[PDB]
Amino acid sequence: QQIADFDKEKATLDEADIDERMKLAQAFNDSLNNVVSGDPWSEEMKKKGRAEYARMLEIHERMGHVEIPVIDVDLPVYAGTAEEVLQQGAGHLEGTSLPIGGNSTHAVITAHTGLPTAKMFTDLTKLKVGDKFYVHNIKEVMAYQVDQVKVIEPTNFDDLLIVPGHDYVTLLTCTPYMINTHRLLVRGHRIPYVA
Repeated sequence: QQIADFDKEKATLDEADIDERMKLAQAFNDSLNNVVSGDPWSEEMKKKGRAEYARMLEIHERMGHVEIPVIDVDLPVYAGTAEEVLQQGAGHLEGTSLPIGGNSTHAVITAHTGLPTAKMFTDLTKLKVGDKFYVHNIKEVMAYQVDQVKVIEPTNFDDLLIVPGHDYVTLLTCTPYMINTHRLLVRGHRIPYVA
């Protein structure tokens, strides 16, 4: 329904509408203030208001979905990382690039581990270097290949920032499983894709 709704509606968008929206998204990325908003699981971040910064990419509030076939994940992605968003799917980390790719871009997509009700990113620990994931947006599907998995403390954002000369997406969750004192970062680099 959620992902289904996005793909169906995506298919109905006029190409000129997509062109306008992508212009706005590109401009946002090109001028990005690349400073990580905060640790999504902190009280200050959980209680954040609605996020409006990605409206150009949104169909019914969803800016796309993240598909990880090897662990049977396909989650809608919403703007920001407020508690309500992470209850519903994945959240885009404000301060990171919008998920439209390009050289010198780094988008971070966040979701829970260990929610009793929905698996979300629980199986991120199963991912291996070389595994693929796919980021769907209003324009296209982008392929990424995992090249680095690491564990960090929650307020260390160094590995979440743009690396000049690379096109990265990092999938972010809490770790270890059922301990949650740290964060797991699964980073992929962009690879060619033809649907």
